[PDB]
Amino acid sequence: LNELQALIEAHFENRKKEEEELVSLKDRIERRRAERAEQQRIRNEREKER
Amino acid sequence: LSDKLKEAETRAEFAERSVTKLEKSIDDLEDELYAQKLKYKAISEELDHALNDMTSI
Amino acid sequence: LSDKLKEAETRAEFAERSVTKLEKSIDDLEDELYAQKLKYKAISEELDHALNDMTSI
Repeated sequence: LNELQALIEAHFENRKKEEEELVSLKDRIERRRAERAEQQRIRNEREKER
Repeated sequence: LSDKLKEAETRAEFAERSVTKLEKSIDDLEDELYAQKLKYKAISEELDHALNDMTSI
Repeated sequence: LSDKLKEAETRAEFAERSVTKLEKSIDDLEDELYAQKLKYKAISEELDHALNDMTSI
């Protein structure tokens, strides 16, 4: 059953690599969007200060 | 216009506050989406990496 | 007041766009969070399921 071996590894290797990468890639996108939220907070504070 | 201004100012302030609430909620979603990815793909992907080993033998 | 109103109204409408942009981004991040939660869930459960089925052997 070469297929069980192909599947046992394909399931794990293709997914752990692609999936964990999406977790951290998006974590950075999300952190940047969170920075945008901070920058909007900053923008709101600056408009009020002016 | 003073009232339109106070109202527009209320709207501006509303929008500044709404934006502030959403600046907070965007950052909470930016941090929650981040944290959920960071912990979810990182853990469940990891669990699939562990599958690579878990299902060995 | 006309100028202050134009600014309060412009700032309000603009800021209201920041409200809808942050809000939209929050909803999109939530759809992503959900999808992330869903994938997390699906993976942990697929593994836990398969593991329960495959605890034994």
